[PDB]
Amino acid sequence: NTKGWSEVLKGSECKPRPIVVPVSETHPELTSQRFNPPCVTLMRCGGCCNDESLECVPTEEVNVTMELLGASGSGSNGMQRLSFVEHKKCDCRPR
Amino acid sequence: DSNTKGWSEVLKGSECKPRPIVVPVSETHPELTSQRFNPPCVTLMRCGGCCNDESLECVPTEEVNVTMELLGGMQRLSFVEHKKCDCRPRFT
Ligand SMILES: *[C@@H]1O[C@H](CO)[C@@H](O)[C@H](O)[C@H]1NC(C)=O
Ligand SMILES: [Cl-]
Repeated sequence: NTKGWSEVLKGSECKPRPIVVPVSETHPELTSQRFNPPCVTLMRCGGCCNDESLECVPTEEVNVTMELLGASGSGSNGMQRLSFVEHKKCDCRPR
Repeated sequence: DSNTKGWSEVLKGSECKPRPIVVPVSETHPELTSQRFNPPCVTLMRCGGCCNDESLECVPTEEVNVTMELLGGMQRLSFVEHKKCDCRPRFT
């Protein structure tokens, strides 16, 4: 059935939301290597602000460590614990 | 550290599966862009994640309509959501 307006609004608000991001882009300094999985889900600020002059931006972040399959010291396949920025709070702030 | 995601959780979060994504209303219904909506966007379930093999793409294998109320008075707009996904050979 139909989603009511309150539910629709709550689903479009500026808040942290999961987003799939390429791991290489989160760690550009780890060059000449591949990551498995090559993508991760990170909590990032997302949604719509009620005004064209506002953007949905983080007001609180956190670092989280994820174990991925990447490269070892020899460039072989090996596990890597890497750190990622997640957003914990967000706000509609002027540009 | 209490905030450490392990191998399995990492793999699970990478899956080709339906994921919530924010979509602007004006780029879904291009027949009503002469109007602003409150809210100006919606969350739709859409397929994403990444496949084991670069020659495959994460595509929807099941699709359903969802209706939502939005302020113009109040209007019902219909959207397509993805309920199932699969990695399929890339289309040429
Ligand atoms: C994450 O840790 C780094 C230390 O390198 C720090 O600079 C950053 O502010 C931390 N994030 C928060 C807000 O916890
Ligand atoms: Cl793709």
